[PDB]
Amino acid sequence: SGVVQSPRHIIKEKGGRSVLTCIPISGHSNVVWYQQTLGKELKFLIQHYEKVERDKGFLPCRFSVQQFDDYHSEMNMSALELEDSAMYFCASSLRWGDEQYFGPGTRLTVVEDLRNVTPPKVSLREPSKAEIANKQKATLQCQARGFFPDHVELSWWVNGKEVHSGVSTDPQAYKESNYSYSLSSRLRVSATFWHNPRNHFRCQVQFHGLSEEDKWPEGSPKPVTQNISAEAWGRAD
Amino acid sequence: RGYVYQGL
Amino acid sequence: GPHSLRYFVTAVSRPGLGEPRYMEVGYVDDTEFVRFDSDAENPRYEPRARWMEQECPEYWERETQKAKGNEQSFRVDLRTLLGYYNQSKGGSHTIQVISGCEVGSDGRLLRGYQQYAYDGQDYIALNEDLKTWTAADMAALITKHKWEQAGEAERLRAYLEGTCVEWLRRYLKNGNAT
Repeated sequence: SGVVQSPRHIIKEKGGRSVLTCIPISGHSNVVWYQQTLGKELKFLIQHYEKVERDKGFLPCRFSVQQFDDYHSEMNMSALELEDSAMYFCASSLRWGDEQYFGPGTRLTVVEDLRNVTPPKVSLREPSKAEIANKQKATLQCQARGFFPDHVELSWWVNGKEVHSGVSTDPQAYKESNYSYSLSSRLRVSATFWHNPRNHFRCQVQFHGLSEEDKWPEGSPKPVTQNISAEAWGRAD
Repeated sequence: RGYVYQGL
Repeated sequence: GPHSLRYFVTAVSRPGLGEPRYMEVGYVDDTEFVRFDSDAENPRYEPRARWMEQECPEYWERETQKAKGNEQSFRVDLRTLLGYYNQSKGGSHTIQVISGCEVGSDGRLLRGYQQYAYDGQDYIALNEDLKTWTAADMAALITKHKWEQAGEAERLRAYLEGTCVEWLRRYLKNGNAT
């Protein structure tokens, strides 16, 4: 019932190549590819109506797209450069000019060296004893650092349930070094809630790393896609 | 070149 | 803007006595260099400058196909705006669209524009931010809504920022004396 895009996240070495694919809504005949760079913007790339190109702009000659018999279109991307690291969206209107329906988008990051890909390090620190005594409002800081590239999605899980109320994750990852980023998020909890030793707090960080197809030189574990979390229980004092 | 005008 | 490339699009409607006279005219800087005209015995994109006379032969087929598509697209709009404004089906009308980009000495886009006009009065236009529309009346609010749900702003922006500048840079190279 919605536009499907795959894959959601890929890490490719500079000069490599990978294909992005997009399944439009059934019956839709107008597909259009948009690219959005890391700096907030939206760039029109290509428009294909009824299996043929209709309008083109900003689409490099290195990229080639084409519709198929089932109207699904794929984007061939070759000779990848670091500047190609961006998010690629796929809208599919029924007819040209009709309301378009976007897809989830594909997060492509082109890296110089695949060895620099490294999973994060997640650790959360309990609220300060000073603040809880004065404000009765505990703040739980979570620190995920040492990862590359910027393919993390942090979420909070209290009592086994994902919660959006009270959390305040940093908007962007802060790059510490050339090949290591760091993200911080803090969840506020009332002192009476945090002081209950029965409440389980968990800050998980989903990391989208190398694919299985991508070869890995041994001597170290492959930085495959994975979510690691640091948990802590409520404390009473 | 000229724009590919579509419906309005 | 030392160098600009514009396009004037006119779709004069005649309800009876035939079909709408449709034609496109372009000006590198302020000199006309290409032209289309529906009311020709065998209409084709024709050059109006010596430097355009030598252009690629496949270029003329690419643009002539595009015009006939725009001709059919504007034929539907003429009918649509009779339904928007609740106008009679037997009155002559005119849609004027001017599209163009002017670039400075540095070769980067100074300002891009696209001004629609129905029967002399401004209808809709693309703002200076190249992302938002500015509609002039209630019906233009309907068209503005369509282009927003359709994503026309991103498509048109990519034309003025990209396609228009590259081909203007290409036209000026042809234009200089061989």
